[PDB]
Amino acid sequence: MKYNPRVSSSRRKSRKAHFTAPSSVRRVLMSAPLSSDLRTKYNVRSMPVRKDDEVQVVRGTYKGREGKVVQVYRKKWVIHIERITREKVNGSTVNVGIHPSKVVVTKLRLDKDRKSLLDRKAKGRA
Amino acid sequence: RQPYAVSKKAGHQTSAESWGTGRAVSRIPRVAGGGTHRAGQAAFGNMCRGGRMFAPTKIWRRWHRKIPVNQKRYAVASAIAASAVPSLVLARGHRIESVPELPLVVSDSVESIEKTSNAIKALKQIGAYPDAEKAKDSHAIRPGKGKMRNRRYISRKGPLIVYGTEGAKLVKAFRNIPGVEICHVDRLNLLKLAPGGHLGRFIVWTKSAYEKLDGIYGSFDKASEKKKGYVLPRPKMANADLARIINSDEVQS
RNA sequence: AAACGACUCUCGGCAACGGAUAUCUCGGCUCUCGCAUCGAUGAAGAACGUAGCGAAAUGCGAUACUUGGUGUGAAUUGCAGAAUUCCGUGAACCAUCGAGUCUUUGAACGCAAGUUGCGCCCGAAGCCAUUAGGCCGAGGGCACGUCUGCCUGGGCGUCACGC
RNA sequence: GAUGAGUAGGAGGGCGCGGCGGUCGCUGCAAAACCUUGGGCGCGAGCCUGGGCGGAGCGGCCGUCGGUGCAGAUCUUGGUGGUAGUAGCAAAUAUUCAAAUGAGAACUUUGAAGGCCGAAGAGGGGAAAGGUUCCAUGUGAACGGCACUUGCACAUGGGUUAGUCGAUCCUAAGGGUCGGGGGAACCCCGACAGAUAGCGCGUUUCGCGCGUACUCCGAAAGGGAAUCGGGUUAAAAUUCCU
RNA sequence: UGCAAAUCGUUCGUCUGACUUGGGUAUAGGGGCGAAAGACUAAUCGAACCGUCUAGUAGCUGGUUCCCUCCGAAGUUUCCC
RNA sequence: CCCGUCUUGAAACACGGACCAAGGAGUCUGACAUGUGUGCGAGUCAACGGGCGAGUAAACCCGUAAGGCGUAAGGAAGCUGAUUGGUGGGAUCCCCCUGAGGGGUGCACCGCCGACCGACCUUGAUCUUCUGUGAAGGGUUCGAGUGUGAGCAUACCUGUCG
RNA sequence: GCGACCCCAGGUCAGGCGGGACUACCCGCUGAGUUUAAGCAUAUCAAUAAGCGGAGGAAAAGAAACUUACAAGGAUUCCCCUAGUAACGGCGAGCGAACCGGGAACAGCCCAGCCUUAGAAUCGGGCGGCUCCGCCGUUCGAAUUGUAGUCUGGAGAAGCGUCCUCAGCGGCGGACCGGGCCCAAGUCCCCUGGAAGGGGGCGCCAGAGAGGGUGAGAGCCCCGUUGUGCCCGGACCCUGUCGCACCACGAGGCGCUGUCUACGAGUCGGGUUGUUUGGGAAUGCAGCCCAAAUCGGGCGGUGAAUUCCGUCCAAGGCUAAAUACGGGCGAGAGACCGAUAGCGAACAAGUACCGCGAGGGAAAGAUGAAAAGGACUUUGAAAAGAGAGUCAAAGAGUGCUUGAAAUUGUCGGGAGGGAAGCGGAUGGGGGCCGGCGAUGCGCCCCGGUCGGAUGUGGAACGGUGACGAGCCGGUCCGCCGAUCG
Ligand SMILES: [K+]
Ligand SMILES: [K+]
Ligand SMILES: [K+]
Ligand SMILES: [K+]
Ligand SMILES: [K+]
Ligand SMILES: [K+]
Ligand SMILES: [K+]
Ligand SMILES: [K+]
Ligand SMILES: [K+]
Ligand SMILES: [K+]
Ligand SMILES: [K+]
Ligand SMILES: [K+]
Ligand SMILES: [K+]
Ligand SMILES: [K+]
Ligand SMILES: [K+]
Ligand SMILES: [K+]
Ligand SMILES: [K+]
Ligand SMILES: [K+]
Ligand SMILES: [K+]
Ligand SMILES: [K+]
Ligand SMILES: [K+]
Ligand SMILES: [K+]
Ligand SMILES: [K+]
Ligand SMILES: [K+]
Ligand SMILES: [K+]
Ligand SMILES: [Mg+2]
Ligand SMILES: [Mg+2]
Ligand SMILES: [Mg+2]
Ligand SMILES: [Mg+2]
Ligand SMILES: [Mg+2]
Ligand SMILES: [Mg+2]
Ligand SMILES: [Mg+2]
Ligand SMILES: [Mg+2]
Ligand SMILES: [Mg+2]
Ligand SMILES: [Mg+2]
Ligand SMILES: [Mg+2]
Ligand SMILES: [Mg+2]
Ligand SMILES: [Mg+2]
Ligand SMILES: [Mg+2]
Repeated sequence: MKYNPRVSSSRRKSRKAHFTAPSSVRRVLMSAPLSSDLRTKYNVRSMPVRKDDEVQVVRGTYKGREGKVVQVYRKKWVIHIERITREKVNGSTVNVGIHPSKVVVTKLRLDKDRKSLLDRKAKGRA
Repeated sequence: RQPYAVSKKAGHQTSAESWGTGRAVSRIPRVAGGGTHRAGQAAFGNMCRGGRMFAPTKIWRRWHRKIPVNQKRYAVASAIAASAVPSLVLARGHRIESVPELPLVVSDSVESIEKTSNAIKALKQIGAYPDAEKAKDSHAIRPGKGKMRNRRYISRKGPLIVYGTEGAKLVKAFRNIPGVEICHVDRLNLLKLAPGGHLGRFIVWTKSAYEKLDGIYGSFDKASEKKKGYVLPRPKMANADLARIINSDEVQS
């Protein structure tokens, strides 16, 4: 049960906030869980999805597919993967949008900031 | 309740005037001007599109009620008495087939429980867990417009745990379990003792609260300590067993 | 010979016309709570501009859908192009604010106004001109009523000293 | 056992809609809504159900609440008929022939003929008013009350060049003001209750002499400094070139 | 149910003056203006137009939404601008 | 005979109604009143406020000589302020006898007549601060009074009124 | 002619101040009528709407020239009550306070005048310094037609005693506020599905089952929620502690006094006029006339005279809190509305559009999970049609969830001498209905399965009684007989 007086349980307000979230907030909203091996290694549960991350889909028609992320369309709330595509009536190939919550991260693109965020996340869990 | 009412100016933000008779149209006031779809249309009427409703709702409606304290206490005592009848508790929809005895009085050690898992184990031990499980399983989305009015989920009512120690941790331990409600013996609420106005709430008493009941509600002979000058009401019938009276020796002779 | 057909009417299937019904909702209405912050240091309002590709809405002011600092940490995206030691002074139609820019007006202030109309003053730099002044002009000034102080003045208004 | 009329009106018991507190359920093996010469229950308000469609929710029961039940109000908003392929298309004398283009020509363009406006024009320019309607190219839909290949429509581009033409300057009827006088104040009168703006001469930039309380707005027809030929564009010219 | 919320056709009055007309300017609602018709004052005039008081008040006109069941009238008395 | 309406009278040569969908009109609030349900009862009412408390607009608790209504009325006012009944019917119950009987009991309500309080009138021993008191005795007068309380709070329908 | 002062004039002189904007609350002025009175004029509407001004976060009011008549209260403000009361009113319609009492909050103060005269001890500007919201030095100026200090009626001045009280800085925390970072649990097996988030099974977290998103009802997929931990910045105010110097000249407190004791004028008050109020021989306010006093003056709700009594001290000023709040910024909620509803506006809405102008003022939301937004063939001038393709679905094809009625086309059935429709009764035709309409039961023979006492032991248990004894009793299991159902 919510107790903080500065947070609202209003459905209208929650939906408005989610759908008007700016890009920085959308990055956090577009988080995905880590695979079992990465979870065990880093003591972290979920991470924001990055462009160069390796991702395995776990829901939908592409449940078995995996590949590198190639675009994070925050405006559309989706990500695009290397070979997860489809053919149009024209015959040309187009990537299929996948929601990050429906995928699993198998390999992270690590930099100084990514390592610092991983350490911060692991510290609280202990 | 929270008051509701339409805007007092709604349907009156126009300078509309009646055309009068002689134009082969109704006498309802009509918007002035021209060059727009609104011009010439009716206004100010409860039967007019975009008009003012009949008898607009107002905030100074009598929302609240002032019931005598004695009647409130009568209702609370009646609900408490009904909670001790297994037939009424079953009739109210509670699964009490596995309860050892009613009223259900448990050891005061339950008041020190801190974890929801331990609270669940205590419920299983005392036999009140089937009712909580039924309440959890009944979780569903509210039908109708209420689901979009910030009342999305409805469910059945589980046990009500009455404790007698201020600041006990069992409130925290139990508050997350669906259907389970908690209350202090000194501030019992009729809304929880008789949900929906129906008697026979399933209640789990701590020993301290059960002991304090006598000092709170007194008795027929002596007065209450916590309620100044209050005495429990008496029924019009001393013995409600009608068969015993009707088939007694005196009447049948 | 009032049969077949046409017409009218009627019932049914299908197809039209129209947008009712049902399910929705980043909107409204109502109640409650916290805070006290516009302007001559030029407010509110009003005009004109500004994007590679925009008319409106939103934003902004010739540094013009943004400059700068800080935080976050890899986008924006309708299309095209360009960045980014992407293990980093570092993307972002990201967030936030301390630095900075902020056109014509408007209480609007040199005079006006159906006029980008009509005046006066100071002056950086530059041209040749030399203890001399000229051309040009970046840029900035010149409303009213008042307060304190000051400068320059008027009147036998009240006096005094001399002639 | 007796009995049965009912406008105005009163009351009782019930049906139906949407929420709230409870309770019992249904639903992607298909909810709501809607559709149906399917079937049934009730005197009735209504209710239950088959089939279809629809594609995400809904219902029964006990209390309780309300912006809760329509055939009318020349009722409101929206939608739709008969009228009806009907009334109409008729003022301003008038068109015809051949060819070109085009899917399509009575209506576009060329030529020829026959007519009209008849110089106080149906010609050639301006003021106000409009604001791109101006010029070139192209054109699906709409519009041009028939039609269009077309165009004052639509789309993409282009176009308005001044020392001499005007505004700008002056003042007209008048307007707006200082001070003063009124006014609770918004404001009223308007040079009328008053130490005016300043203007000339020589200069150590100071002196001398004049100085009647608005040096403001008000005319693209009043007054008024100055340009003429010739040529030039798809569209500008006393403005561009000489 | 017009080309037109005043027009069209023929006819008709005056036509150097109390003539006609453009622009500027002044007079604004119980006010203006009127060779005077209660005329005109933006299709509005015996008191313009716009917003508000305002959901103005009406003994008067029109409507007033489900079912069954029971009971069931009055147009007469007195007083009242 | 076409519905709705006004009407003594409508199928009317009486008015509205071309057709369909959706919207569309005795409501909320304040003061009273009868009735009914509920609590308590010579009392009743904690929600002005305070203490708290579902981490909480709810619920719970709190009346000190608080306050409202009731518990006393009559007078313009000064002011005074209920001596506590009787009787005819009458429900229920108890006795004797089984008649439409007799005796006891006599609530509610109704009829009649006393008494008490007060306005007015009348009356007057004794005391008394000299203007008060009141032994006795009253009245075709008047009251929204007394004679062993019946209210207070709250819910709803109906009715008058703003 | 010079000088001093006074009044005034000009300065683009040096440095400051003001105008206007917003509307919910707040302060001042001005000010109706509709309406009610069943007419209407006083009255009511209303000390309201409209109009003209002025502030803040609150404003205004505020420290008795008060309330009362008591055994007395003690600034202002607000709530309950007083009370629909006293009073006012063509005493009609109507209107209508205040004191006491109970609560919320509380807070008191500053001036003018007689009182330095051994010297204006006061203040502003320039300039130069400093630990710079200020202090110091110097110089000009203001001011004696009075700046400082003391004093304000509760007092106070002066005098004498008491020895009772009074003097800052800096550090570290607490309190308040605003922010930043991390931290629980499944996406395990089977099925239907385009997609599980649906059903079934097996697990887990919970001081987190508020809420939202994701391809359908998601506690454990994601953001969040609960509760800790850590980090950053304001406010220099309140609060605890610590380190150092802590000076009583002077000023306050207390007691005494054969002395003084200064207090607001065209103001109070009165007459009259108008307005307002419940204020009634006149409640306040304002115009005009008159016009005070200091052993006095105002009030004491009936005018006037006389004698007492009670209570305060106007005509100068400041002041937080309790209270108000349809505007601004920022939040939380709802038995509210759900696109003809709800604000006029869910959308480039105060927009398009209308009016010379003041002003008036709409309509308009929904493809799909994902554009995967329909390639290509063919006919046509083209719009498009017929095929074909995408999708779970085009029976979802960009004004794209669903798609009622009025009204219309087509096919099929039927009827029709100047309406149609309708009530009641049959009939012809059609349509529909198999709970539309049964096939069991009893007695015997054969065969197959399952159990068979009132006997004997065990398990648990019940009726009654007294949730004791005693009596009685059913279910299940194991055996000897019985040989039945
Ligand atoms: K048909
Ligand atoms: K920035
Ligand atoms: K000019
Ligand atoms: K339900
Ligand atoms: K059906
Ligand atoms: K209900
Ligand atoms: K062509
Ligand atoms: K003046
Ligand atoms: K003047
Ligand atoms: K001119
Ligand atoms: K030339
Ligand atoms: K008028
Ligand atoms: K009448
Ligand atoms: K009628
Ligand atoms: K008719
Ligand atoms: K009482
Ligand atoms: K009397
Ligand atoms: K000085
Ligand atoms: K002084
Ligand atoms: K004094
Ligand atoms: K004084
Ligand atoms: K006076
Ligand atoms: K006195
Ligand atoms: K609207
Ligand atoms: K569909
Ligand atoms: Mg709908
Ligand atoms: Mg409603
Ligand atoms: Mg001529
Ligand atoms: Mg052209
Ligand atoms: Mg002046
Ligand atoms: Mg001039
Ligand atoms: Mg009392
Ligand atoms: Mg103040
Ligand atoms: Mg009372
Ligand atoms: Mg008080
Ligand atoms: Mg100084
Ligand atoms: Mg679905
Ligand atoms: Mg999580
Ligand atoms: Mg139809």
